[PDB]
Amino acid sequence: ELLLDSNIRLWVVLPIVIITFFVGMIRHYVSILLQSDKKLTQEQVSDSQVLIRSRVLRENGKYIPKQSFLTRKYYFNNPEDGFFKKTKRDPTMLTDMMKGNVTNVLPMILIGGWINMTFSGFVTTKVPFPLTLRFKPMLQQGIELLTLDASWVSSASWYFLNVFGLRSIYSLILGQDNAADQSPADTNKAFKTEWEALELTDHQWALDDVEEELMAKDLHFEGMF
Amino acid sequence: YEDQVGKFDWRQQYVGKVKFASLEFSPGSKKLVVATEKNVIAALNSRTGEILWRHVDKGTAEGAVDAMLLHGQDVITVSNGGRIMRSWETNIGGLNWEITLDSGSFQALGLVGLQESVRYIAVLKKTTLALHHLSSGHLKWVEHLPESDSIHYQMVYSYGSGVVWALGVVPFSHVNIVKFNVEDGEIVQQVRVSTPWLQHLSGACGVVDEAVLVCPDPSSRSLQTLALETEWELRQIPLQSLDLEFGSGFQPRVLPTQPNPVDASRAQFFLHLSPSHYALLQYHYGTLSLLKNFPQTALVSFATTGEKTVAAVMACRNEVLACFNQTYTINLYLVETGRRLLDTTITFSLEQSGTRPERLYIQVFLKKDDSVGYRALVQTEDHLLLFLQQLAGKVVLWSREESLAEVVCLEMVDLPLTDGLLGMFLKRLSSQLILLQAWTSHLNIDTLARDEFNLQKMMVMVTASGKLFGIESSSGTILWKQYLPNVKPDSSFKLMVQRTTAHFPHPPQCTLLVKDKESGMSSLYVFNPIFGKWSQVAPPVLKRPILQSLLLPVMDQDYAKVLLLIDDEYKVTAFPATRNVLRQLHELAPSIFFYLVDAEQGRLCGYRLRKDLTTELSWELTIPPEVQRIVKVKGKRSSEHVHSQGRVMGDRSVLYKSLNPNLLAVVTESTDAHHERTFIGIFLIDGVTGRIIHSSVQKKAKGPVHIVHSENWVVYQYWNTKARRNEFTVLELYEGTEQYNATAFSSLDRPQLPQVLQQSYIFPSSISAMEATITERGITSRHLLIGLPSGAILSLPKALLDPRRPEIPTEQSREENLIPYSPDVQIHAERFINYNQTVSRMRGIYTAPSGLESTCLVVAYGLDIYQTRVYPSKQFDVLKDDYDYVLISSVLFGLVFATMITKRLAQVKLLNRAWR
Ligand SMILES: *[C@@H]1O[C@H](CO)[C@@H](O[C@@H]2O[C@H](CO)[C@@H](O)[C@H](O)[C@H]2NC(C)=O)[C@H](O)[C@H]1NC(C)=O
Ligand SMILES: *[C@@H]1O[C@H](CO)[C@@H](O)[C@H](O)[C@H]1NC(C)=O
Ligand SMILES: *[C@@H]1O[C@H](CO)[C@@H](O)[C@H](O)[C@H]1NC(C)=O
Repeated sequence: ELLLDSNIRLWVVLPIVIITFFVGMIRHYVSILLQSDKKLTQEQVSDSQVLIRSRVLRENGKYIPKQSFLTRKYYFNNPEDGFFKKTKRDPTMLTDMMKGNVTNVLPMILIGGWINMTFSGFVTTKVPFPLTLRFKPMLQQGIELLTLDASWVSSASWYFLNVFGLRSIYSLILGQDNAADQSPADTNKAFKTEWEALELTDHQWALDDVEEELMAKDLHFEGMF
Repeated sequence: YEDQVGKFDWRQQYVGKVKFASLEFSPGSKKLVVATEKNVIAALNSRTGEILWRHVDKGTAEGAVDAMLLHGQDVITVSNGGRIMRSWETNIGGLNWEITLDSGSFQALGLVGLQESVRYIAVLKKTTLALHHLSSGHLKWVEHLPESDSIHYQMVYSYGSGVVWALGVVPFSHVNIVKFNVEDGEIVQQVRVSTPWLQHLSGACGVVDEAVLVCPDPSSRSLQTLALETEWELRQIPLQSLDLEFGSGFQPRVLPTQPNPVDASRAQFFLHLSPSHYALLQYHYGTLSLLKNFPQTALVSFATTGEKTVAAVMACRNEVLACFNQTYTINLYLVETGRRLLDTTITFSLEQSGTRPERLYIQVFLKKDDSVGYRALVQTEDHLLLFLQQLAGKVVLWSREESLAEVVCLEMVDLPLTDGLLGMFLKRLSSQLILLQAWTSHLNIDTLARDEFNLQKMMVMVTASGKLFGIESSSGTILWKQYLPNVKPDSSFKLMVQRTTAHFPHPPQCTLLVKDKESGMSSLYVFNPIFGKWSQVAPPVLKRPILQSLLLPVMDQDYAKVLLLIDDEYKVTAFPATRNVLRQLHELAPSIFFYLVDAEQGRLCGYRLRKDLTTELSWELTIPPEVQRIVKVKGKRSSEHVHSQGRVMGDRSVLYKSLNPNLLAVVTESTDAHHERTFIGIFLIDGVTGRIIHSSVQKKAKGPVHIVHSENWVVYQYWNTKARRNEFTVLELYEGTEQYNATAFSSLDRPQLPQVLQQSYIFPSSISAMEATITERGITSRHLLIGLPSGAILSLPKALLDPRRPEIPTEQSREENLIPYSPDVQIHAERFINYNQTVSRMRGIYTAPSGLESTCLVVAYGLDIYQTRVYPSKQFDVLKDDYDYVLISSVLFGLVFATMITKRLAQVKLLNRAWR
C-alpha cells in the first residue's frame, strides 16, 4: 500500500469533515435567519382561504347530505349566486429570489474551489472500491501521478463526497426537512379552474349506508375503566 | 531546490591521499597547501582542517601533480610529468602564471639564488635543465646537459653563490656532476666519479652542509662522501667509526635540509640506516659525527622556524615490528645538537587497528616564551589525516578521512526498529492499559532507530583503501569505521545485504566480497552493517578465484539471503550453504542461471545450476574483440518494481511493455577509434536463453557511454563524432496490444520478439554519472540523475525521453498528450537536485527507494559526497512546509463560535416571529 503521512489525517481529513458539518449548519441557520414573510393583504389570504374551503368541500362533501352539497355548489359556481364570477381583480423581488435560490449550491462550490486551492497537492484517502480510470482527472486534482490507482482521491473530491454524505446527518440532528442541502400568484385562472373542477365533481353522501354498516358489528366498549 | 538549503541535504568535500603537502606558512596565515593523488590542489584551514580553495584536475595521469614547492605566499606546482608549471596564489586561491614546458621526463626540481634572494626556478628533465622567472614564469635559459643521453639526472642544487649544481648517475657505474651558472646557464664545470656500488642518487644519496654529496654505501657499511664544492673524488667513512650499521635487504637513506634555497644546507642531517632506526649526523669538512640515534622510530621530519632547524621523531610509547597500542609520541629534537626539546612531546592514539602513520609534516612557530611550538599533520596508512596540536587538550585538532575520496561501493541500510478468545481479549486489554499508562506518563549509534517514514537510513560505504564506513544518511556523520588489512588499490569489491534489521531476534548481517585482481583470490567479509563488527559466523575461504556472485532471494532460517559464488572451476559455493540452504537451492537448482561476460575475449556464457551444485554450458555467444570490445553489461536492477504492466495508448486501448526481468543490455564499443568509422553497439541479450533481442549499432559515435537500464526502457548517452555532440538514445521495449504470458514471465517462453522503439536526442553538455530514480512500488515517475562535469545533478524526467514523441503532433498524440519530438534536451538550471553543491569529479549516483512513494534518497559519490532527497512527483504524499496552521485553526475556532452565535440568532428570530 502507501505509507501516507499521519499529519494528512490530523490537518486535511478531519478539518474537511468539520468544515462541511459546520458549513451545513451555518447555511441552514443563515437560510432561516434571512427568510422573512412577505406582507399579504386581506384579499389574497381571503381568496386563498375561500378556494381552500371550496377544495376541501370538493374533497369530502361525502359526509354531508346531498342538499347541503348542491347548495354549496350553487353558492360557489353558479351565475345566479354571483360567486366565482364577481371575484377577481432589475426588479428587487426577482433579484432577491434569484440570490436566495443561488445561495443553496453556489456557496458549496465556492468552498470546494477554495479548498482545492488551499489543499492542492495531497492524497487524502484511498476509496475502498475500484473506481474507473476515466475518473482520474477530477478525483486526483493537484496530483502529478500517472499510474496511481483511481481509488486514491485528492482533497476536492473528498470534500465533495463529504458534502454528499452529510445531508442525511443534517436531517438526523438538525431536524426533519432542514434547509442545508444541495438539491396563488393568479386567482382568476385559479377561480376558473376551481369552477370547472367543482362543476365536474359529483356527490356521494357517505352517510347513505353508515347505519347498515354499523348494525353489523357490536360497538367497541372495553377499556371503559 | 525551493530555497530550503541545508534542510535535508548535506555535502562533504574529500581530497585523496595526500601525495604532497606543505605546512610552512605564516603563523597567522593558518593555511596548508596540499596536492593529492586525486590530481587535486587544495588549501586546508590549519585551525579546523577545512577547504579554503580547492582545485581539482583531470582524473587521468594527464594532470597529476609531480612536484610542489612553496615560496613566500604563492605555491608552485608541476603537473603532467613536467609538461605544465603553475603558480597558485594561496591567499586569493587562483593561478598566478601557467607555463607549458618542453618534452623530456622530469627528474629534479629546484630553485636558484643570485646573491641573497631566490628569483628563478631550476627544473631538470632527464635530458635538459631549464630556468624560469619567479615574477612571471618566463623561461630564463635552457641547457642540454652533456652526455645526458646516457646519464640519469636525479638532483639539482643551488644557493646564494649564484651557481647551479646538477647531478646524474648511471646504475652500478660512474656518476657525473655539472656546474652551471645562474646568470647565463653555460656549463661552468663538469666532473665524473666512480660509484660501482651505487644504484640511484635520489632515493639513496643526498647532499648536506655546503653542497657536500653523501651516498650511504651498504656494501661496505660506510658513508661515501664527495665535497662537491671542491672535491673531485668520492671519500669513504665507515659507520663503524660512528657506531652505526645498515639493515639487511634495505636501502638506507639520507635526509638533508635547506631552510631557504639561497643559503647552504645545514651540516646536520638524518640517516635512515634500517627501518625503525635513524641517526643524526653532522658533517664538518670531510668528517661526520653522530648527533643522536633514534631506534624503533617510524617517521622523522624536519622544520625551520627561521633561524634553527627542528627535528620531529615519531615512535610509539612501547614497542611490542608493529606497536603495542597505536599510541605514537612525537618528540622535538634540536638539529644543532641532538637534544630532545623540553615539554614538546606529543602523544596520540590511532583509532583503527593495523594502521600505522605514514606521513608526518610539522609546522613550527615561536611561542610567547620563545619556545618552539609545533603542530603535526600525520597521514596514516589508511589515508587518514590527523592534525595534532602541542597542548594536551584535544591532542588531535582536526581528523580528516581523506580515504573516503575514492569510494568503490556503498549501500543504504535501514535503521533498527525503535485458541481461546478470552486469552486474546485479556492480552489485548492488557496492551490497552499499557498504552494508556505510557501516554499518561508523558505528563548516536547506541540509540539508533528507524524513522517513521524510513527516510533516515545508514550508508555502508566501501573505500578502495580497504576501509568500511557507516555514515548516517541524514547528517552525514560517521557511525563506525573498520579496516581491511592488505587490500590492493585495484581490488574488486561487492557488497551484499544478507539480512536487514527487520529480524530483531537475529543480528543484521551484510557480506562484502573482495577480489584481489593480481592474485585472483576472492574473500568474503561478513559484518554487522549497523555496528560494523565482523560477524562471528566465519565466512568460507574461497580457495579458487571466482568469476560472479548472485544474491538469491531465498533466505536461511535466520533471514539471511542465500549468496552463490561461481569459482574459476565453474563450481558453485553457497552461503550459508547449510543443509536447509543446500536442500532449497539443490531442489531449485535448474532455475538458476549464471552469465559470465569475458570482456577480454568478447565472450558471454550462460550456465545452468545442476542438482549436485555444478554448472553446465547452457548458452554461449561471442562478440569478436577484433571489431568490438564489451564496455558495459548494465542489467536492470533486481530490487525494482513495475506498477503499470501496460500503458494506456488512448483509443481506450493498451500497449504492453516488454517486461523481461532477465534482459541484459550489453553495450560494446568499436575497436576502430577513427572519428569517422567508430560505432557503439547495444545488444539486448537475454540472461537465461542467451537470445539477442536487439542488436543495434549506432554508427559514427564514440564513448564514453553512460547507460541506465530500468523496468522496460534503456537510455545510453554517448558522443557523436560526426557532429561532435553528446547524444542520448532511448530504447523502449513494447509487446503487442495483448500480453503473451501473463500469470508469469519465463525467458524460455518468449517466442515473440518484443518490438523496439528508438529515439536519439541531443544533450548540450557532457556527462559524468547517470541513474534512474527508483521508488518502492515504482509508482512515482522516473527521473535520470544526469551527472554533469560541473558537479550539478540534473533531474531529467523519463516521460520527456519517450521514443514515441511524434515528429508531427496528431490527434492521437494530443489524446495521449505526447510532446512533438524535439532532438534537443534542455539543461535548465532549475532542474538540478543540488544548487551550488557541485560534486567535482563525480563518480556515481546512488538512488534509494526510501519509504513513502514520492521521496527517493540520493547519494552522489565522487570526490565530494552529497546526499539529498528527490521528489520526482513533487512530494505528493507529504504535507506542505508552508501550511497555514494559524489560518486553519483560526477559521475553525472563529467558525465554531460563529455557528453558536448564528444558532442563538436563529432562536431569537424564531421566538420574536412566533410572538410578533
Ligand atoms: C551556495 O551554497 C550555500 C551552501 O549550500 C547556500 O547557502 C545559503 O543560502 C542562503 C539563501 O538565502 C544564503 O542567504 C546564505 O548566505 C547561503 N550561505 C552561504 C552561501 O554560506 C547558498 O544559497 C548557495 N548559493 C547559491 C547561489 O546557490
Ligand atoms: C589504545 O588505548 C586507548 C585508551 O585505552 C584505547 O581507547 C584504544 O582502543 C587502544 N588501542 C588503539 C589501537 O588505539
Ligand atoms: C504461460 O505459459 C505457460 C507455459 O509456460 C502456460 O501454462 C500458461 O497458461 C501461459 N499463460 C499464462 C497467463 O500463464
